[PDB]
Amino acid sequence: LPDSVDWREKGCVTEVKYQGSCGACWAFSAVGALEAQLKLKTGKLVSLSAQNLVDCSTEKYGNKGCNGGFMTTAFQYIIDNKGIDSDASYPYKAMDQKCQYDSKYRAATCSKYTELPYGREDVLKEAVANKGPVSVGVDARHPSFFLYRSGVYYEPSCTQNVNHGVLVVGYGDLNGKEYWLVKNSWGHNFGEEGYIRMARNKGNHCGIASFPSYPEI
Ligand SMILES: OCCOc1ccccc1-c1ccc(F)c(F)c1F
Repeated sequence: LPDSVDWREKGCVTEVKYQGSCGACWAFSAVGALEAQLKLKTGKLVSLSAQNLVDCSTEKYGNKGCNGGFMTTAFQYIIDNKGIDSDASYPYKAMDQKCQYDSKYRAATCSKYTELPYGREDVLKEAVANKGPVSVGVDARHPSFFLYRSGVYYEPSCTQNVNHGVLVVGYGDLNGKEYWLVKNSWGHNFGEEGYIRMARNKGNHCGIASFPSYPEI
């Protein structure tokens, strides 16, 4: 595998989004993963509607809108629904709304998704290299997370109990520290223009490889 990957370089990552006071990280993680696949398949980079997932991938999928959800079940909704609308057509409001999905605004489909084996950072590396960005959960509870600015994030108090959905868009090494390149959804003010480099091959640090998944068109 390549020693480093950055899907931003391949034009497969949309602008960082801002979830506000709505726990829609899972929806941003899911659409991020699918956006990459849509670029790979069609050559067009298009932001997909996190709001569509918040409003429409609801109780049947075990999701709770602004109070949390699962990336995998979001993928299944997109499969079941035979599409997801673009962000432009179905914009993000940081609140729970009625389902307003319309196929005339469909910007992507999903045929399947894959869940990677628990805690296997080597398998995650392979997927990020060979498949695309991968949806993951991380333990983002610790005060240091919110205050991250640079370098490679390592928090001794981190656990594998994940609480925040994010997107792995790459990996590498910076000054001798291996990292996962993670796109967050707290706007470009967070971290490095909305990204955080998180420790890689350090014992499934912060649970980053606990629950990875990626969709396919
Ligand atoms: O904005 C993200 C907050 O997410 C919440 C909120 C409430 C209950 C659960 C979760 C939650 C936990 C883990 C994870 F990987 C998720 F993607 C995820 F949504």
